Amino acid sequence: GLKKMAQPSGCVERCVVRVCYGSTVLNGVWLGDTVTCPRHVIAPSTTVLIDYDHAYSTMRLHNFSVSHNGVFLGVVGVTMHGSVLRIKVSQSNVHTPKHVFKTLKPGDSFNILACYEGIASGVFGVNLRTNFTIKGSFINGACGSPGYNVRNDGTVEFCYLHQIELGSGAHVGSDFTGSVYGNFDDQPSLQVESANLMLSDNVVAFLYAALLNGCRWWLCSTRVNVDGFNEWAMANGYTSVSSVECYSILAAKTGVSVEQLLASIQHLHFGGKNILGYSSLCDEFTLAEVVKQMYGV
Amino acid sequence: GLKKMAQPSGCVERCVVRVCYGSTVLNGVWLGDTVTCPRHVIAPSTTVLIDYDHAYSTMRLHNFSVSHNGVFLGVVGVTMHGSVLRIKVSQSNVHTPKHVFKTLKPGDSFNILACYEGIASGVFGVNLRTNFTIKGSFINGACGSPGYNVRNDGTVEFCYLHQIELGSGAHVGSDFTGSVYGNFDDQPSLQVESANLMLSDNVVAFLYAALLNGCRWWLCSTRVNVDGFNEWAMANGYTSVSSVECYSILAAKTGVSVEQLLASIQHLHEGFGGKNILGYSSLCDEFTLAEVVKQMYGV
Repeated sequence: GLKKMAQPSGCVERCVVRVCYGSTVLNGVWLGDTVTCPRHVIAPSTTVLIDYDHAYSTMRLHNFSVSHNGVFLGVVGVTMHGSVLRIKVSQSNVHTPKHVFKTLKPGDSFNILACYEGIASGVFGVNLRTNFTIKGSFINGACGSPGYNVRNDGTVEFCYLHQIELGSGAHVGSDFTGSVYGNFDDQPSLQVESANLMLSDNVVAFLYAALLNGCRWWLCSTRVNVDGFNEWAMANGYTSVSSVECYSILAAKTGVSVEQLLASIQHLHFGGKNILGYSSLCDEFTLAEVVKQMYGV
Repeated sequence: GLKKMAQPSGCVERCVVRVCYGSTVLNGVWLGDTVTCPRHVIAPSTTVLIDYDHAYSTMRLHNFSVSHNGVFLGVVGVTMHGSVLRIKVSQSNVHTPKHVFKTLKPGDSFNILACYEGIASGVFGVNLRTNFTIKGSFINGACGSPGYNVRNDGTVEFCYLHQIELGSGAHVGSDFTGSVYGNFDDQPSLQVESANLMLSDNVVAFLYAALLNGCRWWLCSTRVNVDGFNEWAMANGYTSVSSVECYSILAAKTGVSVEQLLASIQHLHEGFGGKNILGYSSLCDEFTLAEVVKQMYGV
């Protein structure tokens, strides 16, 4: 059984705040005595290109309002780091979880807490694509919604702050240092993202899941080695496969080598059959997710 | 755009507890000074039929252990109600949210917080299907994982407690009164759920979402009224359509009538061959009208 799930959101909900500057309102993340939010909150209302350095230079602290559940935090100072602001406030969040900041790589799964006016409304799992966008669900006001993972030891990894929706509908965010994933511009524009590749690592994980449920009509008897597959992958819109040793767990139970699944990917690249609900190959689930969702390991 | 989401889980996480009886461990929900959990926790280890009335009469309170995040709670009394136990503990949960209990009906969406040994590990949205089962992701230890909805005023509706997995993989739970959805037995058996029907109300919502995303290659100009569609649905694995006026927000915007979508379902009932609608290769009944409206417009 494979279902996209999110990790529980309680520890992150207690960090979401409402950040307002003049009339513009979005979400921020309150950790210790710092609130991080997208710098879009200080943009002027215009249709011309936004000059954020000038906006930052004309900033007044008294124009900020930062609140958590209707209680207002005193703003002490603000600095700009790439596409985000770090707002120092005069009160520390007593519910700050143990945490680190982590920069995602394409193929990484994480969780989104979708927020509006500082209040969480939904939580869902997503995967960072090779073009550094995600397929979320966001409407107006979701800017600043955080992305996170929770480690085994309880440590929250803060990895994403929602920034913008592209004309394609794909979603763009930054990490907490202010670097925009994919280096997209954090303001309205005509930018078009490059085409996504199929995440071969995730396809392999998904095929192991089907094997563990007796679904094996698609299993190729022959093998391709990694160097052969990676040549085919370049010419057919797939990423290179990372390693074979990681799948040794799943290679045990099945007991199927990665090279047999690489061969199956070439053949399946269903007429009109089906794999675990899907009619084409799925790159939504990582190796870790499959292992955690099937064995709790 | 359409993404299956869960509502935030924080207020429910603070109610999840670990319930142990002898060697058996599962999850419970702690509200006020009461813990509700599946009565499976007091079942003897055996392979023959469980007589829960006998298990209850021989139950002793000192065999229970109940904890929240490792802090153990004292057990004061226990009563049995259908397939759940109500365990009175000697302190109240100071983080009990405002809440009610509500029994789901087929077609209702809700949220599952999947828990193991009293600790939440995942959260996801689900629909109660017409055969009174859900398609979750549970492994060993998920018994007692709660289902919930959060009303607009912040009230939590507690509606589901995970009970058992059928041999087909289908998942079965009870409400907090102990009534098992679909009246399945709450112990290992050979029972099989009835055939799933496509939730027609959800398919209509999904087709409105497609139209709002500019996907209309499939749209029929023919019209089928509600009575005719419900007769067709009987013969073709679909539920009746409940009403048409609830969709008027989307009908005005698109601007396509529900009766045109009913005709479209009949036209698309077998595959799309081999086109897609919002990425799907067959009709999707995963999303409710409320979800489409809330995800598209925030309403």
